[PDB]
Amino acid sequence: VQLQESGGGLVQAGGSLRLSCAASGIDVRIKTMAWYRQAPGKQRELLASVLVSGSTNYADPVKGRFTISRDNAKNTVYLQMNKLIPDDTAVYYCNTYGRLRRDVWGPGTQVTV
Amino acid sequence: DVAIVKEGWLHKRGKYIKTWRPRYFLLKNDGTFIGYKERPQDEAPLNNFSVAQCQLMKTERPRPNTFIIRCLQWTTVIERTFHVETPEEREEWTTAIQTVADGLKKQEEEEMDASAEHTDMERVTMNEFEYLKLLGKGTFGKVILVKEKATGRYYAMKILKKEVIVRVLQNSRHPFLTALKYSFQTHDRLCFVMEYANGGELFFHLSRERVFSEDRARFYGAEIVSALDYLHSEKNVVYRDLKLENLMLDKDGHIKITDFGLCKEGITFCGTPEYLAPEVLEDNDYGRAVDWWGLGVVMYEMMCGRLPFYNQDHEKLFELILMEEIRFPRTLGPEAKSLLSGLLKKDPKQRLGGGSEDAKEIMQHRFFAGIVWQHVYEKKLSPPFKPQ
Ligand SMILES: *Cc1ccc(CC(=O)NCc2ccc(-n3c(-c4cccnc4N)nc4ccc(-c5ccccc5)nc43)cc2)c(F)c1O
Ligand SMILES: [Cl-]
Ligand SMILES: [Zn+2]
Repeated sequence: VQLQESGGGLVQAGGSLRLSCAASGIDVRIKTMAWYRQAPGKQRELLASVLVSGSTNYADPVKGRFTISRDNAKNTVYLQMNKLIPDDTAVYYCNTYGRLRRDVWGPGTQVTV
Repeated sequence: DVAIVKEGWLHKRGKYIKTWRPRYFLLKNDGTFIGYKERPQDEAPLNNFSVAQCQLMKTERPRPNTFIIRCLQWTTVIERTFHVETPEEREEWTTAIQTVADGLKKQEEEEMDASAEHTDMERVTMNEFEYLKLLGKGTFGKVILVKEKATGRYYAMKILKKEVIVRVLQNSRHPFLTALKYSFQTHDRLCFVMEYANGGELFFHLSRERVFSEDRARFYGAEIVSALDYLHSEKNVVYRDLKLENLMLDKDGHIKITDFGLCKEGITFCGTPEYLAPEVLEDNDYGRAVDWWGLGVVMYEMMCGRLPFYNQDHEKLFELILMEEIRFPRTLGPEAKSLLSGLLKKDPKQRLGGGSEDAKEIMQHRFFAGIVWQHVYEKKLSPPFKPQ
């Protein structure tokens, strides 16, 4: 089993990027999914979460600019990233609660603005 | 419904007497693994019997074909040791236990994974504490009195070998139990930082005062009953360790039951022998009623100034506990005698608190008449003694 992030790269500020998290061996329908990011010197930050109900929440630095969505069909979560500022540069991770509390992470995907 | 997954005879290692006794064990899908003196024919399960989150060891000492279930229960590592006739039997058993425990982790994680409500978010180290006193050692850890450097406050720190296992939000909401303040891990240790009351050891207060009046013992006994009621009915846990040495007072004079114990099985017993219930001594099947026996021994000691059963020879002590009727000082009153005789019934099934009503039986006993149990729980009873 495993979560795998993709869709990162280099991009100019105020641009956009959509990150995806392909869940292979897990079922994103049955679990709260969240996105995270971590910058070279800092700790890992919760960004966004989507409840199984579809309800979303966001942390302040990104509210308005990013949107997290779950595609039950493709068993994948997405982070649409809009109007990117330099302080967004980081490696981005998606995760479930269970893996989160066990410090199990996918490879992550690097976003450089 | 809870179904039986596997059942059969096993030799159970004894802690106090016979060493190896045959018992009929049931492994159920709720995680309970419980032994009986004979095949039962048919109370709510106790988490003390759960195999959830166990680790399973095979071993050939001190007996070929033995296996161990090791579990962390709150802050204490316990080990249950068993032996079967053939290595094949043992593989059936360890396999069944693992399969049950695996299925419990799986359904749980799936449920939490589904119910996480933006709790999908991502405090201390050894260096923040000054060592002051060794409080105890056990097989897999030690307990020490520490001073928190930044605050000057005193805590007990339980330090366990991390490898034998591989929480602060799970704390019980009861005033007279020991609360966990921090939990953290180092590279090779797991440490629990728990409150340490500074009103003194009740063992020491009782020694100095010789005896407590019936009214003073009624106050302490009520606070204890309130705490055990909470453990039994909110946590589905038996304490098993009630002794005078495990009672402390806070600065106001209220009771604190301590959580400083570690199992010593594997490098002098675990339980202090004079407090052990008959069914624990005999490794008979036990339940919530073992705590009421402990309450009986501790209140006998407070009101009479001595133990109900004692002998320096622990095999003669065990026989007193199992066989001899209790005698009372001539000056004890009949309500106290009634309570103590009831708590110290040798048969758990006849013991006060041993029925389905559990602590309610004791709270309704005439020795406690007039106690407002809601006020006990809220620390609204005024303590008869304020420590210095
Ligand atoms: C030979 C043997 C057998 C068992 C044990 C373990 C043991 O007896 N430990 C004593 C003990 C039991 C329960 C708790 N406990 C507390 C608590 C009690 C008193 C004061 N403060 C606190 N906090 N709170 C608990 C919550 C949950 C559990 C628990 C969870 C899962 C399974 C069982 C229990 N226990 C709690 C504290 C100490 C032995 F040590 C030996 O030697
Ligand atoms: Cl205190
Ligand atoms: Zn022990």
